[PDB]
Amino acid sequence: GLPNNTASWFTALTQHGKEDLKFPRGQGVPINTNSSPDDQIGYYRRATRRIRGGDGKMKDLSPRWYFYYLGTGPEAGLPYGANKDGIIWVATEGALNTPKDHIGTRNPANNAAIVLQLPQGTTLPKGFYAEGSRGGS
Repeated sequence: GLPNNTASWFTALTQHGKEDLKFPRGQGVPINTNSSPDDQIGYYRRATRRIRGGDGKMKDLSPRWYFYYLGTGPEAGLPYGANKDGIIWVATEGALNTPKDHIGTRNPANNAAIVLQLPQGTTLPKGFYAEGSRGGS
């Protein structure tokens, strides 16, 4: 029912290889300081939009991998474990497998995305990077 104004609390990921992005159990989810450990769960979904180009004509921006808590975003209503092509299952140690509707997403007009930074020991997949951030370790 909500409007078409839902953004990812954190930055997105850009693909630069054949890999389709994949993380092991207990990894993948960025560090959230303004949130709980049981809420450190969700899934990644690719998004495609067209932004105004420099020459004036709108240009279709490349696809990016966005993350959002469970029960939120476009791919909302899918319980942990539910298979689905194009979607990745992420979860951190202690993260609870439940919908975080109470939290929801973060509107871009109201606020911006936070620099995505994985926890110590965790590393992004070969051929991928983080938007906004500078790197890792």
